Amino acid sequence: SSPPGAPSQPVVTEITKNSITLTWKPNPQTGAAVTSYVIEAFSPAAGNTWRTVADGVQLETHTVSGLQPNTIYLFLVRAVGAWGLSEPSPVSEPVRTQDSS
Amino acid sequence: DFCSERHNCMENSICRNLNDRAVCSCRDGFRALREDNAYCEDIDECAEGRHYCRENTMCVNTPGSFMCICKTGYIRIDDYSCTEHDECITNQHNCDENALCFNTVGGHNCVCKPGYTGNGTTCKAFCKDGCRNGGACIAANVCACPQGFTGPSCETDIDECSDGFVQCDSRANCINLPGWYHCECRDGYHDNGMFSPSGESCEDIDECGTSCANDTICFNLDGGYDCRCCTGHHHH
Ligand SMILES: *[C@@H]1O[C@H](CO[C@@H]2O[C@@H](C)[C@@H](O)[C@@H](O)[C@@H]2O)[C@@H](O[C@@H]2O[C@H](CO)[C@@H](O)[C@H](O)[C@H]2NC(C)=O)[C@H](O)[C@H]1NC(C)=O
Ligand SMILES: *[C@@H]1O[C@H](CO)[C@@H](O)[C@H](O)[C@H]1NC(C)=O
Ligand SMILES: [Ca+2]
Ligand SMILES: [Ca+2]
Ligand SMILES: [Ca+2]
Repeated sequence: SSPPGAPSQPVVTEITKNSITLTWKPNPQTGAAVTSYVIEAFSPAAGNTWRTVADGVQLETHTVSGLQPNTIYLFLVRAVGAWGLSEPSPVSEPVRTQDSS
Repeated sequence: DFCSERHNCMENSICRNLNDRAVCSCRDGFRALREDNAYCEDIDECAEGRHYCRENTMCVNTPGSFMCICKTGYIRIDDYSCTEHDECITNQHNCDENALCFNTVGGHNCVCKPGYTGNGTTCKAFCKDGCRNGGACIAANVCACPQGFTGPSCETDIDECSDGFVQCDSRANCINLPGWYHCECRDGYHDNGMFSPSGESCEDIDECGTSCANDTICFNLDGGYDCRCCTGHHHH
């Protein structure tokens, strides 16, 4: 009757000027059957809300594209079980997308 | 395209044209009701006990998805949660100048910007190659250097004898050193005062007091050491 546990802190792998790759691990104490993951992004230039950039993700890796050049982003991941969504993962370390020429 | 010919799939199911079959499957957000994925109903994410919407939200079920409205006095964090007070409005920040703030359920969180390190409340600039010779890392990959050095890591010495700068002239020579320079007296000169940042401290010595020749009157000069009666020398 409980949602899954919160995943681990996502890690940033591939950094371009328009996309970013995320890597996270599920919780050692997940507690409930996970069905998918939900990825949320954050940009101080955009606002004070977390945009949901990906849902239904089945692997523990995803490439968030369609981003903006030379902009700071942060990310977090939610697990999804039969009884709802988990607490957010620890927010990823801030990274800045590359610049053009 | 077998699904097009026969093996119909109900409106809530997606027909997947296959080679050896024509299999039905439901659309995302719908749950299969029959054995085969013929007719499927929307899942009710707002059902009793389901926590698809999290803290301080009200759930609204839609065909295939759901949405969460914030409770009236609350402000939104994300599509699934809201908090009571916007705890970091601009110009009042409880975080550092070079830090970020995002709202959390029950407060806020501070994280330092890229290129800085700390705990949000206090952030310090990080320099990858580091600063040297007593320099300071003021910004990300930017070192501030003491007066005598330069370079991206304060590793190059300033040549104060070739940069114009100090005209260590008169009775002294300019001698560069790592970080600074010396103003050392020329031959036949002594330092009068304790020291000086230029050649003004050096003074002529009595260049035959307590030399010359066995039989020679000794005279003084600005840098000279004169002996005459036989030797008639003229030193410097
Ligand atoms: C956040 O950190 C500050 C400063 O801590 C310093 O930075 C750390 C990364 C570590 O290197 C410590 O050893 C450093 O001392 C904490 O603040 C106090 O800050 C005042 C001046 O700003 C300083 O004189 C005190 O020594 C600091 N106290 C301690 C225990 O370091 C601050 O408390 C930290 N905040 C949180 C929430 O932990
Ligand atoms: C070195 O630092 C001096 C200031 O002390 C500055 O005038 C000079 O341009 C710097 N040169 C380089 C190459 O950083
Ligand atoms: Ca629904
Ligand atoms: Ca020098
Ligand atoms: Ca003399």
